[PDB]
Amino acid sequence: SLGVTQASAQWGVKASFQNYIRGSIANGSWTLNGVGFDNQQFQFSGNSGAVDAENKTGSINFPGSIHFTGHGGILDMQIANIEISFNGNSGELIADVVSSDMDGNSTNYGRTVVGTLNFSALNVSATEASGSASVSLSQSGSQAFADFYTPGTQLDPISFSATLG
Ligand code: HEM
Repeated sequence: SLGVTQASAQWGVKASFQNYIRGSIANGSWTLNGVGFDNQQFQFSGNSGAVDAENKTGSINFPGSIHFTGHGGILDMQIANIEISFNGNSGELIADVVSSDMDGNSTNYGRTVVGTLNFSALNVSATEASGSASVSLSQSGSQAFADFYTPGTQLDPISFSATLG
């Protein structure tokens, strides 16, 4: 097995969700704690995780949170501590999620699979790993989005790169 030296990931959650949050219906915004933003993608930076190159499995862990708000605080969605887990060319996007429904009632979903990953590219070597995957929304993710997206909806794709040591 190989440890992650430096990893980075790029994921916008969903472009149409960003535009909704910042648009004239939600009249909302987001705040970031330990996460950046560029190219309409949240920017994650991590130095932990491990990759079993022999078996092409791994987990790439990131700190940081995104906090979406809208509708005078009725919409309140937190996504934190994302993790890209892979086994072969499939995997899971895991995060800690707390979100509210349209009544403003919050649910702590805990640490949950937000989507299943299907990698279009996944490369692993002695010194690096990188990949890009489509993200298919999970049951818990659909509930966290207040049922506005159905399970299986395609979110933004996620990409990552990591040095390994
Ligand atoms: C008073 C509360 C709310 C109202 C009136 C409301 C209303 C709406 C409306 C009218 C749309 C369509 C927007 C468009 O197509 O441009 C929409 C989309 C959406 N809403 Fe809200 N909503 C509320 C709360 C919430 C909450 C609590 C969530 C939880 C995350 C949420 C998640 C979404 C999502 C995911 C979409 C789809 C955005 C997209 O097009 O990608 N909404 N909502």
